[PDB]
Amino acid sequence: NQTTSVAKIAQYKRKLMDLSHRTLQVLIKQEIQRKSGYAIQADEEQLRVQLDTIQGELNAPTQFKGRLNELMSQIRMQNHFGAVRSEERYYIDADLLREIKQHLKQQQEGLSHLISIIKDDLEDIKLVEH
Amino acid sequence: QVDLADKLLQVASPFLEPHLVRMAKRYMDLLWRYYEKNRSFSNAARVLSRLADMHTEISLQQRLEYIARAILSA
Amino acid sequence: LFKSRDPKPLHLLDCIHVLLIRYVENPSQVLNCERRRFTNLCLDAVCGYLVELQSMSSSVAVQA
Amino acid sequence: IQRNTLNIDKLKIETAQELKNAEIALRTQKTPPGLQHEYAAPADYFRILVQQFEVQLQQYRQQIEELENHLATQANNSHITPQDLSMAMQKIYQTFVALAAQLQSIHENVKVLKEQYL
Amino acid sequence: ENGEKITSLHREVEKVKLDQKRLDQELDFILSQQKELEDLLSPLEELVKEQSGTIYLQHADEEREKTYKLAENIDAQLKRMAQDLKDIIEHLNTSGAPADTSDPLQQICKILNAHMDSLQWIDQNSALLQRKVEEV
Amino acid sequence: AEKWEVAEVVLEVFYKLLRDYEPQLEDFGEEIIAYKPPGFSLMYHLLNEPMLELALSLLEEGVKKHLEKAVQHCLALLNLTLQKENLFMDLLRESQLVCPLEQLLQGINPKADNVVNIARYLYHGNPELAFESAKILCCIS
Repeated sequence: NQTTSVAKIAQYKRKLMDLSHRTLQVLIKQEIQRKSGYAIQADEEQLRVQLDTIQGELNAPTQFKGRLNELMSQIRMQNHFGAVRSEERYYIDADLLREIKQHLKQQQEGLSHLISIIKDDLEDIKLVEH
Repeated sequence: QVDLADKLLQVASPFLEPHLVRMAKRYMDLLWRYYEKNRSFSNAARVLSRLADMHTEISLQQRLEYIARAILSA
Repeated sequence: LFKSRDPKPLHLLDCIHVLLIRYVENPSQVLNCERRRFTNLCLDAVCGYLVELQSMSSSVAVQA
Repeated sequence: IQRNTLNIDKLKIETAQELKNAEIALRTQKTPPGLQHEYAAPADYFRILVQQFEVQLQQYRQQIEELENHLATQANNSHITPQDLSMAMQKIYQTFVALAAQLQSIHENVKVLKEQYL
Repeated sequence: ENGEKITSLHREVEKVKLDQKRLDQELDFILSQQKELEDLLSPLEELVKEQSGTIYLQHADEEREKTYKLAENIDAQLKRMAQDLKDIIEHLNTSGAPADTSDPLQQICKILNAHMDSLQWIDQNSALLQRKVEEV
Repeated sequence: AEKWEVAEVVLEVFYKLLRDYEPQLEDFGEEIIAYKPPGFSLMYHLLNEPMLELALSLLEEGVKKHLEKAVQHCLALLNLTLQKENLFMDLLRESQLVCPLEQLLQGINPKADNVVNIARYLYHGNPELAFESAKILCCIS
């Protein structure tokens, strides 16, 4: 039940995000149609200052170009090269992989106990909200 | 003229897009500007392709760099 | 090429012999003893293998 | 299953904010309809998503900048190892140990305050 | 000696099934919140095409709307980008050892990194808390 | 049987209409042309929650072979919307000008089952369904 039920959780989540987009889009159109009115400004510009900033930040320049595809230009060349060097080497060592299965299991439980203890720590802490 | 052109990328103005488009055919700088300008991959690629195909002398190394860039936008 | 030719093809036999040897060492899958004897002929080690188990070699193997 | 519990607590929490920004939205405009007004929300929540996003952008450049340090590495990248696995795990069994320090570290610290309160 | 284990096996198994059930029917219901909250974002498609029709029988023009249309695309755009960044990271991960992806090796390197990441948190969420204590 | 009979044609028209504009020109008498295309009205209604929801359930409940086609259209339709949702919001909508986008995303991104179902589709050998299902999650993310 659990393993193929992940489906519902993922599906639900995506549906959530699409509904969020529509929510936002409906929220937004209720602020253009009732709202002009041509009143609208005040607070609006501040929204608008934030939005301006973020937007061409992004743009422009800089980012896009350079970075995204020095990375994609790049990635691929490393792909080509890695393949061969590969070739071989020569098997390997896979094999001996079974455990180190096993010992990681035991580190996993130790970490899960520490995380839940930190979380409780700060509980025993907001209460330090004293 | 000022070679302020890089600043041009920044300008948001709705007027700007048509400006670049009309001017698009030292125009190459305009185009280097244009593909860069297009955040969108598709539009950017279409330009570099034309850039490569273009009749002004541009080295093949660049022609290919355009394609390498354009292809990446795939 | 081997079987098709009515002829000597000593060369083909040798090369195929080298090929099989090259191949077995490269994948671990093929590896071992029934082989050393093999000095290319229609004494295909693989051929015998195919008859019993099946033709299914595996995915394509390529040189690294 | 365990893991599956946090997943629902996330879907819980979320359908709840979205039910609702969806509710700041219907019935607000429902009024309108009759004649009232609900809205400078948005301005709230819109600027709230901005603030929301503002950081997400930083996260993007943080990750981007990691990628190339990583690729960068990958380039150096190119050569055998059983000993290292061991060398790793003897280190993890140290790292967990100082971390535990700290957590008891904190935990006891909290405890102290909690004691002081009463 | 074995029988006892068997016991706390039975135990803790039907409390796992108390688990799943529950989480099961949970997912229905989070799921139903999604069928309702949807029919009725519209029937909110009345109330909003009415405003429209009404607003049209007005003087004219619409405005200061574009900004929002920009905001949503702007908010939307990066979402686009996160995907691309995801589409990269996976490729980078993919570039990594051949002849056997299915081995244990990568298994141990994945799991282990999972541990390392979790440990990181534990670190300064802890350091947080440890940090935080100073005000007190 | 009758149900699918009607549903299929509408989906086909739906898809065509989306295609009935060339979005790439902008991405890569104009005002009037933009007003005229059916794509505008199509998007407008699609945003309506009875419309998106109906399309979505088709995906939820999958599998005659005829029914399978309806499913393919459902997926392709959503993919197209996601791809150019932005274009509609910022490019197209203002030109003509009615209301905003948000309801659609919560229904898609938050409905989980849809996400899960699509994931399940990738495995399926119809390539159209699988290939597209894969794309959607990408756009949603």
